[PDB]
Amino acid sequence: MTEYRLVVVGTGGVGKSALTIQLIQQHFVTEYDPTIEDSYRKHVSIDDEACLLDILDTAGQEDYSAMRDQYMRTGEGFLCVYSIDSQQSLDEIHSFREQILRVKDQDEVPMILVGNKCDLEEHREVSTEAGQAVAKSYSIPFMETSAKKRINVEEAFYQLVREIRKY
Ligand SMILES: Nc1nc2c(ncn2[C@@H]2O[C@H](COP(=O)(O)OP(=O)(O)NP(=O)(O)O)[C@@H](O)[C@H]2O)c(=O)[nH]1
Ligand SMILES: [Mg+2]
Ligand code: NA
Repeated sequence: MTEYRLVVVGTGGVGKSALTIQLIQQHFVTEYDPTIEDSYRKHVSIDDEACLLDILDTAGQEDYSAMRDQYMRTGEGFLCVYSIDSQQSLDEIHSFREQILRVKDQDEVPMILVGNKCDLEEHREVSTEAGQAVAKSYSIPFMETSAKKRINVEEAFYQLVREIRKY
């Protein structure tokens, strides 16, 4: 069957790991256990095609940027995650994209922009519009997600597989 290697990137604390564990294990990680690097494997069916997903969960903290560089290099597509309560997490997305394109040595790489923590409406400071504006500037799909409420979790990983399929 077809294997897809998906990498989750974005700054520290935005919910990378929680989104991964929702996808893999259908439960919400309430603790913040910061990642250096973890990987997971799941067999799924996407558009009635047999798939194997390899998910690389990477460190968002800046002190680990070089380890992240190395682990990213086997990725085929990327989830670029910010959180809607943090404009700084969105502003850092530009640098994550840049790092992705440099490590893959390509002008375009399958990737989707993910504004996580959308259940935190009381804390929102990035509008859906503002997220959609960043994705539009890079010609990539956009989705708001919630690891806590299970909103668009499967959707975001599966759409990334569809981005990889057309690459
Ligand atoms: N309210 C809410 N909290 C979330 C959501 N996703 C993750 N969190 C919370 O945010 C914290 C950080 O989550 P985590 O997935 O560890 O962040 P990360 O992006 O992997 N951090 P790192 O880059 O350091 O490994 C955790 O307490 C977690 O419960 C969400 O969708 N909504
Ligand atoms: Mg993590
Ligand atoms: Na730990």
